[PDB]
Parts: sequence; structure tokens; C-alpha cells
Amino acid sequence: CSYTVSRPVYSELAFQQQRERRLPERRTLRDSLARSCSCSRKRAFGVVKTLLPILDWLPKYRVKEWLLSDIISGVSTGLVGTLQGMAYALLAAVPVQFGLYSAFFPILTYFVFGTSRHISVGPFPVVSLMVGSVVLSMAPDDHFLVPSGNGSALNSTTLDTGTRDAARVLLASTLTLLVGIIQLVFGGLQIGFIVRYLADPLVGGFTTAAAFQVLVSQLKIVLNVSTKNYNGILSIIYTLIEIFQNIGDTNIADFIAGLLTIIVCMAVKELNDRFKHRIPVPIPIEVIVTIIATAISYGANLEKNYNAGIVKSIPSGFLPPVLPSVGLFSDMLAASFSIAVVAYAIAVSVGKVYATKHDYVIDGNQEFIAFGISNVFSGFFSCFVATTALSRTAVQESTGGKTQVAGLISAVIVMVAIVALGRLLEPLQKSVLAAVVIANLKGMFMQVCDVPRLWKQNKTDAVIWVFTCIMSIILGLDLGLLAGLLFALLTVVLRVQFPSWNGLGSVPSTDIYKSITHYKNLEEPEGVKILRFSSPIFYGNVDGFKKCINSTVGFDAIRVYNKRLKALRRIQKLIKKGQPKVPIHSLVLDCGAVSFLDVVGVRSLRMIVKEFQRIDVNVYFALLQDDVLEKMEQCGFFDDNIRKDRFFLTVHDAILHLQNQV
Amino acid sequence: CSYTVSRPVYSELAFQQQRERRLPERRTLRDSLARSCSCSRKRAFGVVKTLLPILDWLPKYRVKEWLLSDIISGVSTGLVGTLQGMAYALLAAVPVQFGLYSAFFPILTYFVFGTSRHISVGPFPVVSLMVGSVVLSMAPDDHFLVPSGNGSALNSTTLDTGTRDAARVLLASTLTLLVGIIQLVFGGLQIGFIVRYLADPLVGGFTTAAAFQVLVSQLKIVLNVSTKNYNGILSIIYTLIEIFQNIGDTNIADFIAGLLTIIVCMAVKELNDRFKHRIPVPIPIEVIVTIIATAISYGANLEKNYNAGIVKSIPSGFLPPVLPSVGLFSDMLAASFSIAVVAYAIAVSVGKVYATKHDYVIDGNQEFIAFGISNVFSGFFSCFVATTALSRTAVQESTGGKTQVAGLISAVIVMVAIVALGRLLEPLQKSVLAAVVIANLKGMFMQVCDVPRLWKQNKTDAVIWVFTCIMSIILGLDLGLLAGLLFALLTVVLRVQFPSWNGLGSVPSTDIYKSITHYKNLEEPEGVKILRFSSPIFYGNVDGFKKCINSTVGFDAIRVYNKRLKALRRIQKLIKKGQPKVPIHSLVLDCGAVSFLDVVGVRSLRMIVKEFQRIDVNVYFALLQDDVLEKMEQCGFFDDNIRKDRFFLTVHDAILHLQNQV
Repeated sequence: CSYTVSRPVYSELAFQQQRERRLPERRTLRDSLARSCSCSRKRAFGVVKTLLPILDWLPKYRVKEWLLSDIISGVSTGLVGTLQGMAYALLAAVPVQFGLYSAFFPILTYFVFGTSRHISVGPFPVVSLMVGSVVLSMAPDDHFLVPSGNGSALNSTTLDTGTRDAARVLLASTLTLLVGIIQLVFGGLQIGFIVRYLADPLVGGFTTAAAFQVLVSQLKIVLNVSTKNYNGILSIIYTLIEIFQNIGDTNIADFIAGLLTIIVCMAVKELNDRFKHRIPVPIPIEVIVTIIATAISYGANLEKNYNAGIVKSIPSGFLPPVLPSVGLFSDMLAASFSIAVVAYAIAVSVGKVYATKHDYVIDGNQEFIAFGISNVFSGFFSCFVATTALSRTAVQESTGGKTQVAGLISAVIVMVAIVALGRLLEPLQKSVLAAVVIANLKGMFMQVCDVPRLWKQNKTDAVIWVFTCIMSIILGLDLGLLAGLLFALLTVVLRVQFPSWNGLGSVPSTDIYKSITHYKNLEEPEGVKILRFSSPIFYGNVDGFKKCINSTVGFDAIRVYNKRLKALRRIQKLIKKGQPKVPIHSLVLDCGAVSFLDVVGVRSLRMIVKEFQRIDVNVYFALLQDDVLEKMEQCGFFDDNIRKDRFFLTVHDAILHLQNQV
Repeated sequence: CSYTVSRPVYSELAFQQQRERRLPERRTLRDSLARSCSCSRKRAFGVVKTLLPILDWLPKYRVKEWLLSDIISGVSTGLVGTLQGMAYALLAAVPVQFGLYSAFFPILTYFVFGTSRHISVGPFPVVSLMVGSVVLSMAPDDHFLVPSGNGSALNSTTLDTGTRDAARVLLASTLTLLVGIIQLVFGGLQIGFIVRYLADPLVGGFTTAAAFQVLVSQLKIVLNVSTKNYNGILSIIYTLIEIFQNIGDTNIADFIAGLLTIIVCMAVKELNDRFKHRIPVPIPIEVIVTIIATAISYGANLEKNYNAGIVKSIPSGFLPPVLPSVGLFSDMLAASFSIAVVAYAIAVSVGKVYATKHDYVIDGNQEFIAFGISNVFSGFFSCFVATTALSRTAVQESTGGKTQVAGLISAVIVMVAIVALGRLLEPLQKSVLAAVVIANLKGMFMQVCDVPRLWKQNKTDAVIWVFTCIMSIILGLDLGLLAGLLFALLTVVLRVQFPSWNGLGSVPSTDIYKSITHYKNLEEPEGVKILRFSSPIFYGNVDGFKKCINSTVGFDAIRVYNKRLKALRRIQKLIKKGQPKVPIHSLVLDCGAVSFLDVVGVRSLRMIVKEFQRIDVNVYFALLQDDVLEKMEQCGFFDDNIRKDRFFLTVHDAILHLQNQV
């Protein structure tokens, strides 16, 4: 249906002379500093509810498909966490006793504080390596080096034990407490908007790349290949080439056992994925392969008779809480900070990926303070940092899992294993439990299948994804996320710097203006051209805007002006001796899609206006709605002759003005 | 004048069903790779003209106010360059003979290649310190250490001379040639758009701290204070505190002479600025103070009788061109690259500041290749890097100066001084020539008077300026520009992330839509609200867009939906036992100012559309002109029920549709 909107042509000064403005409220803080929460108890109840993210999902869960699913998922992820703790405790240069504590207590203190499902809090490989490195740096390997033991030639300088591991555990506990209090003080000032910068392609490249890292770190142990420690740049490539070079000393029995286990478990997993409708409850093959491996190992003695590799070092009993050493908290403060940061990073990553599979968008500051207080509670008990492994969350999400109660039942399993079931999982071959992680890693390995779809949608995000992936693979997960974030910001500033500028034109007998490079049968006003940059004119796209203008108008104002003055001097000297301009009347810049301007932008705009006025060709504008016009008039854009009359509300009004002017 | 534009309401599908598109030209390279310059000689002539920036201003200069002005400016800047060379050659751990060569030959080879006025090519303090550092690292201080000279107790291990300085000069020449060829290969691939990122506030904050740095580096020599070398972080502050701590061993005569000279020269400078109309030619007080200082020094013997400090080390005679050592070019390649980069940076800085005083905007790639070939020509002659000092360009621009011929006459003065006028400027006290730079530094010291103006114009550029200034002062000019560029990109992404969102509304009996938070006496459609985000919906402002929506509509869709389903379950269980929604009908997002979208953006937009559809409240759109709509339909935004009918061309069309629908 048509509509009659007959309205006189309204410029800027012709529109404000009859309307009225609104007095802007400065909102000074000297009297409004107590307007957040003075006496209203509703906001207090709300912030108390949001501070404790346990009364949200626990009073709302449904026990229909909950109990057995979360129980089996928790048992699986608890087995995985026990394996990871027994590995990382030895990797962290500390005695292998506190991995179970770091899998038990942080999970407990996170079950009450923290709203992020499908996350198993515990030790992470790269952060454990960083902890071990910063511990070895501030602690000599030989504390006393007792020279006794009647050696061969000189005094037997045996490495001192007992006190060495005790000091190492004390330093690790102090470091974890420092990282926790630093996470808490970071969550204090509410710096949580950083999560707004982690895009889905960014977290993908990252997760896939990590997947690959945890894949190779499980392959190096499923083959029993003695590899050196590598971190920083080229870490993954160096570990891979070291594995490929030292493939000789490989346990054949352990290798074939791991291969059989990964094959049978991926087969039963794809079978369950195919027959998910017949069998109601997903069969937990994790516990099945675990118990059959323990049975075939205890009944054959795969260690003392075949050298396959088993745990054989399960401790027992808890330890009382010990107070840390405050006098050292300064030294760790020099480095732990950085570690702490990347820790949180890894945390949100193992969330953000799953934010793409389930509508469970989380908040940054809440998870920040949750991980902070969780690592604080990890302190005083000689635990590890409150990170979260990728393999554990993978095995928790792939094998069912609905809420965080899976972590709770995993902690219960770890507790019963450390108090009464230690001798049960003694002959575990460390292979099927290192193969279930590779099995459930398929959910993240298949994430590379979206790159063909991402490229066919927007080549920007696909390039970002592949760049993040390769740069992480090269520079290690520590710097990979930072490099990917910098590249994403660079792509954003490039897309805001290089827009899709096109010349606009009206449709016949109407006032709709569309691009002429994509449509046909349009018409262009004789002597009046339209240009829509569709981008903020900041200090970057200034020369780009000039190039767009001089390419859309056909000519360049500088060259035609200098040629005109040269010809004027020529004809003047010829009279003293004796005797490429386009018919375009004006141009209307459709700079309506601009969101912000700077001082350089308005200066360049004034320079362009003056330069075009010097060629006797006017330059008009378009809908500077509310803020760009105020910022222009505030920066001294109107001084002596340039007024707001040259601007217009709509492009059709400018076209009609240029029409009725001639 | 009114206008009748009666037109039926046009949505997206209602506008493309009668018009036609244009076949997009893919422009494959396999057949268009020879379309740049195949046989047309016009483009060849143009690129030859642009490659040699000497046929532009030289056949165009006007000798009216040119000859004497550029002559005196060149003599002044040549004196300054001789002083800077005699200083930096000693600072670069090389014998003090080649500073005059680095001031003479690079200027010669830049006079023909390079279009950037008010720039004196030569040695720069920080790049000279970097050269000295990278030379001392790859060259031992004691080459042979001849143990002869019948010392006190052991053999007199005198430092080897002759070959030491020769090897140092050879290494410096090889380093300069390597930096030059690296600059050339950088200019090769035409990576010159980096100059598009250096804003005017950025270069101001860079040049004010550089002005303070050259001020303190001239103050440390005008007082004869033995200070240690400092580079990197806290360099300026450390040098300043070292000066303030070692102020004791200060030459009183030299101090009072420098003070008198700076006072009288600033007085005569402000007098000439006041009496510029009376005296046509600006009186070159530089040569006057120089000759009177040489007279009062040669007639009083200020060195051997007063210890004031003079040059007394002016060499004589040129040196034949010597071939470098190629077998070392690899080693310098590890570091020189970085240096080279920052060199170019400093270069463009001493241009960009003056780009604010004169309309002489330059191009990045041309200056890049010019400095490259200039430093290449500096090679084979044992010269320094082709940088440009701030004090030299300051004294060249403040004391007249029109074109680059000032550099040419400065080089001529340096040549005549090194061949025949060496004994003339022997007793120069190194004070008045170190005070003229502080005098002409006022032109850049007064550039801090824009902070209130920039603050009153736009709050962002002033914060950028002050941040760049303080960060440069803290971290040294090497990292200051990089930190300022990163902060500028961060401010850009923040301004594009946090827009000025406002609810829109129409004016009575018209179709103009303006913000309701700034105007009054407007009207809002009963049940229909307008929202204009005025920003690209990328992965950063997604949650910001959600917050804007739920704050403009008053409610939040998630909470009202969960409360509605809870109440539905409640009434259902009550029937089994026995028995805050705003009247807003729909919202029209005026997302017309969007310039680019990503996959996360379109995913979040689809999620918002579905969520609002679940609350029986429709959501409409606005002018997605040409590219955002195509990118949305390419990312799978329309699958089963969401069609392009919900979109509209103008906001008034959407309002009329919502009106006639009910």
C-alpha cells in the first residue's frame, strides 16, 4: 500500500529551528555514587544469587535422564582425572601423591561456585609444566646433597630426599595459593569483558589445536617413548619429531594393547551412536575396558614379565591442611600472574567450544571469581592449580553428562579410591585410560569439518580459524590464543577500514536508493552522483576515503586544480604577450552508516570540502543522525562559510534540492 | 518544498521480484594477470615519474623566497648535522670520522629520491646506540690485546688499535648496507599502508616524547655530565635521574655560556617572530652565534685554560669506497631487520608531525624505497644508517626552509668544511650549537597545547595522545610507537564495539525518525518500538547487542520465557489437582549503519529472532542495503520459516506494515 509523506525538504538547520532538544543529564558522581545499591534488598538478593551459582541448576534438575548418566560420566572422568593427576604430579617435579587431591578438592569447591557445565576442574599439562619450571627455578635440585654412602672414589653425593620433596610441595602449595588470590583480585575489579573477544572461530582453532596437543601427549605415553620437556615456540613440532625419532624403544605389547583398545572403544562408540534409540542408557564402555584391562593385567603380570607399564604407585590416606609460607608470595608474584592469566584462558576455552553445542552461554566475571576461590580452597591443602583439562571435559561431554554433578560423583570416586580402593586399580596398564581420551577426542577432531562451510559463508572467519590453528600449533597454546586474539582484532580493524564502497542511484519514479554496481535499469541524476562509504571515517580510512571519492567521481581534485592554475598562468602570460572536467555539478556523500569520527577524520573531511569548493563543484552530505553531527560541530567543522545547510536528512531530499537549485 | 513519493511498502522479496541484478565479475587472474601494464606507455611514464621524486618540485620551485632562505637554513642544519655526527660517531664506538660522511652522502642520494620536505637525513641517537650495541655484541673489545709495553708487574696488555677501529668501521658499513637492502626489499612488495595507521595524535604523542628525549640528550652534553648508556624501558627517566645525581662535575663556564646563548637566541627568535613584517628575510642568528662563539673561544683558549669543551677533532679528506664483507650479512640479518623497521618509523614520524603544519601529505612506499636506496648508497662508503634527527628537521623548519635543497646546501657546507674549512670550526664550544636545537625545539614543545583542545573536541584522541606520550616516555621511543599504535587499534575496536545506541521515534505527521533521548515532543507507535545499534554486529558486541535489546524493550526474553513455562507447568499441575509482559507487539531493529557481519553475529541474530518468536513478539529489520543481506542469506539465516519478508527497505515502511497488520 502506498503512503503520502509529502514533507518540505529538511536540512539540519531547517529541522532544529522548529523542534526542541533535551537537556543532557551530566550525572555527576558526587551525588549519584550511592545509586547502585543503597537500601533496596532486591539488588542484594540478586547479587547474592549470582555470586553463588549453585541455587540455579541444582533446584531445577530432572532425575529422569540424570542419575545413571551422570554417574557413569563421573566415573569415567574420574578415572581420566586420576590418570592425569598421577602423570602431572610426576611431571611437576613433585612426589606423585597430590594429583588425586587436585582432582578431588578443587572439584568440590567448584561444585558450589561456578556455572559452566561440561568442565572437569583439575591439572592441565602446559600449566603443570609451567609450575614445574617456576618451581625448579626458585628451588635448587640439590638442597643439601649429603656426601655419604661410601662411593667408588670420592664421597657419595647422594641427592637429599625427604626434605626436598617436602619443600617442593610447600612451594607448589604457596604458588597455587598465590595464583588463586591473584585470580580472585582479578575477578574483584570485574575485568570479565575479555571473554567478549573470544569468537567461535577463535576458540575452535584453539580447541582443535589443543586437541592435537593432548593427542600427541597421550600418544607419547601410549607408546612409552622417553621424550624431553618442550614448551614455548615449536613445542608440538619438536615433541612430534622426537617421538618419530625415538620410536625404536617402544613396548610392542603395550602398543598393540592400546591399539586394540582404541579400535574396540571407537567401534562401540560409533555403534552406540548408531543404536542410540534401541538401548536407552548409553553403555559406559569406559569402566568395562578398565575392569577387563585390570583383570588381564593382574592375571598375567604385564609389568614384571612383559614390561607394559602400570601405575603400581597408588597412594593412600589424606593429609592434614598445612599453612603456607607467606614470606615467598612476593617472588612467585613476578611470574605466577602471567600463568594465572593463561590458566583462566584455557578455562574459558574448554567452555566456549561447548557454547557452540548447547545454548549455555556463560559470563566471564562469575567463572573468574569461581576459579579464583576454587584455587584458593585448593591452597592450604597442597593441591595444584584449578585449571581444566581438555581430555576430561571431552570424555565427560561425549559420554553423556548433563550437569556439574558428574564432577561431584567423580570426586566421590576419587575419594573412595584413595581411602579404600587403592589396591583395586593398581595393575592398570595406563593404555586404555590413555586411549579413551583419544576416542572421545573425535568430537573435537571433527570440528575441522566446518571450515568448508565457514569458507562458503564468510572467508574472514575461516581465515581467522585456520590462522589461529596454525599459529597455536607453531607457538604453543600459551601464545596461540594471544596471537589469535591479536589477529582477530586486526581483521576487525581491517573490515572496518576497508568497506564495500559503491555508487548509489535511485529507482525510476521513486525515492529508494540502491547500489548501481549490483542492479541494472537504474538511473543517475545528470550532474549529481551519490557515494556511500558505509564505514567510520577514522585516521585509517582517510586516504581510503579520498581514493574512493576520486575513483567514483572519475577525476582527482588536486591534479585538476594544479592543471587549472597552470593553464590560468599560461593564458595570463599569453595575454601579457599578446593573443577533462566531468559535467558533474555536485556529489552527495551518503555517509549515513558512520558510527564514530575522530579529529583526523573531521579535519580530512573539511579539507576535502574546501578542495572540492576550490573546483566550483559542491559537496553535500546525508543522515548524520545524532552523534556524528555533534562531534563534527564540536571539532570546529563550521567556521566561516561551511554551514549545516549543506547537510540533509535523507538522500532524496538532497537530490531534490540539487534538482530545484538548477 | 514538499514531494509526492507515494510508493507501495517494499520488503526485500517484494523489491527483487520486479527488478534485476547484475552478473558479478569474478575477475579470474589466469587471463587478467597482464592487465596492469601490458603495452600502454602512459602507466610506465607515470611509474617512472613517481619512482623519481625529483622532477616534481625542482622544475616547479620559485626563486622569489627560495635562495637565501634555503641557504641559511641549510647552513644552520649543516652545522647541527656536523655536531650530531661528531657526537654519534663517538657514541657508536667507531672512530669519529664518518659522521660528516653520513651527513653528506645520504643527503646527496636522498636529494634525488624522496618527496618529503623539512627532513634532514642522517644519524639518530637511538638508532646509533642500537648500531653500537649490535656492533659490540658481534665484535670483541679486545681483538688482539698486545701484551707489550713493559708495565708494572705483568705484561702491559694494551688495547690493540689500528685494526680494531678498522674492523668496527667495516662492520658498521656492512650493517648499514644490510639495513639498506632490507629497507629496499621491504619497499619492494609495497607494504606501505602502515603509514595509514599513524594518526595525528599518535605522531604528536610520539614527537613530544622524542622532543623531550632530544632535549635531555642535549642537556646532558651542554652541562658536561658523564652519563651511562641506557636504552629500552625507563631509559629517559634513568638518564634524567643520572643527570640530576651527577650535576656536581659541571663546567660552570660552559653552563653559563650555554645559558646565555639559549637566552639570547630564543629572545632574537621571538623578536623575529614579532618583527617578521619589518625585516623581510629572517636573520640567521645561528651562524652569528656560531661565529661569535668561535671568536671568543679562539681568542681565550676555553679548553686548555678553562676546560669548557670543544670539538678539537675535526678530520679532513675523503676516503675511497671500500667493498663490504658479504660473509657476515647473515648474522646482522638476525637483528638489523628489527632496527631497520623502527628506523623507517622514526623517519615517517619526522614527516607526519609537519604534515599537520603544511598540506604536504606523503606516501609510505615512496619514502620507504627512497630511504632504502639512500642507505644502500650509504653503503660501500662506510657511512651510518639513513635515519633523520628530530633536532635537525626542527632547526630546518623553524629557521625558514622551503624545499629539500636546504639539505643539498647543507651537504655542500659539510663538504667544503671537510675539504678546506676544517680548522675554521675547531674551537667551537659545542654549546651554542647544542642550544640552537633546544631553541628550535619550542615548535614541538608547544604541541602539548592541543591537549585541552583535543579534549574539548573528542575525548578519545586526547586520551590516545596522552597515553602515547606517557608510554613512549616510559618505554623508550623504540617501543613507544608500537605501544601507541596498539592502543590506537584498541580504541578503534572499542569505539566500534560500544556504540551510542538510542531508541528512535518518528516526528508527528512525517516519516523522519530521530533519537528520543535527545529530542522531545516526539511520539512512539503504540506497541512498536525502534532500536538502532549503529555498529557492526561482530563477535564482540554480540552480548552488548543483547543487553541493548533487553534494556530498550524493558524486559529480558530468557527470564520471561522461563517464568512463562514455569507458570504453564504450575497451572497444568493445578488443573491436574483441581481448580510483566510489556504490551509491545513488535520491535524494528534499525540496523542500517552496519558495515560488516561475521558467523557469530548472524548466529546470535538468528538466536535472538527465535527467542523473541518464542514470546509471541515479532522482530523486524531495516535497510540491509547490499552486502549485509547477502552475507546473512549466505550464512544460512533463512532455513524454514524466517524469510526476507520480515525485512524492510525503510523504517517508515516497517512502521506502516506493523500499523496495517493490526
